[PDB]
This record gives sequence, structure tokens and C-alpha cells, in this order.
Amino acid sequence: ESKYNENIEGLGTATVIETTQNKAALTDQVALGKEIIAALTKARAALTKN
Amino acid sequence: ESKYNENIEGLGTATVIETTQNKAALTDQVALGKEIIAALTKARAALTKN
Repeated sequence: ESKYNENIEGLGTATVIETTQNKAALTDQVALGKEIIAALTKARAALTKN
Repeated sequence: ESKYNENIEGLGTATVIETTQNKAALTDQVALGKEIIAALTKARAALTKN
């Protein structure tokens, strides 16, 4: 949804971007999962603001 | 505050900075994390003086 977020308060959903780029950049099966860990931690972060 | 520390003595309160670079120049869990730890022990010791 564009420009429309819940209520007036600023609770924003707002999924987070990722390290590096290029969904085909890795294919190493490792060096990815670590970024998934870091990701999940960021999820904890952006979740608890709400 | 500008100067103006309680009493006079030798005392002043610490603002613990960080090495490396700006908020936009790291953007990671690993690097930022390690830096945070370093800053934490830095401030830890900085407290136990005075």
C-alpha cells in the first residue's frame, strides 16, 4: 500500500532491505544464511518499535 | 551543556564517541555490533574513573 499506513501514529510495517544485492549474486548456500540471521535480528528490531 | 559541570574539581561527564565512520558508512550487524561492544567497554572503564 502506498502512502496509506495504520491510523495517524506512524506504526509502519516497513520490511527491511538486505545486504549486498543481486538475488543471483551468491548461490553459495553459505554467506547467505548469515545475512538471513542478521535479517531476522533486524526483524526483531523493527518489530519492537511497535 | 557548555562547560558548567557540578561542583568544580576535575570532574566532567563523558560522551563516548566511535571510530570508523558515519551511521550510513557501516550498515551491518557484525561490524556495528563489534564497534558497539568496543564502545561499551570503553565507556565501562570511563565510568569507573571518577
